[PDB]
Amino acid sequence: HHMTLTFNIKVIEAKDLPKVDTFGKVDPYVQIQLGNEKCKTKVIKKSYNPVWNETFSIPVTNPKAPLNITVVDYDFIGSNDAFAYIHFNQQEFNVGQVVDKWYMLNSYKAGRSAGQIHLVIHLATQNMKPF
Repeated sequence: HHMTLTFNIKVIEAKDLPKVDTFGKVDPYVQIQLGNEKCKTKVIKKSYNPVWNETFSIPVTNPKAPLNITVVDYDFIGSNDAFAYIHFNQQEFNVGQVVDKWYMLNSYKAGRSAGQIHLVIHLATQNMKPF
């Protein structure tokens, strides 16, 4: 009872993030959004080279929606502030093709490098073994 297509995504780590987003050292997590489906990694405390090494299975319930990956600064008092992103069209991936690569992140604050993120992405069917 898997979805017809599933994005299997490994969020491995991000390199050279901003160490401060406005004020304080960032406590980053990654949010993955595909339409109204959203899931997130754990928060890594005070790291600009956070390693999550977390694997997701995201069923494709909306074939129109982009795949959005956002890096967010967790704050336990106030608001969590987004500071880096990358967007993919579903058509950028082929079924059965594990894509393992480093992507340049886009910064929410222009004038600031956002670093890079290591993702493994595998669009698969039901009963195709992830990765």
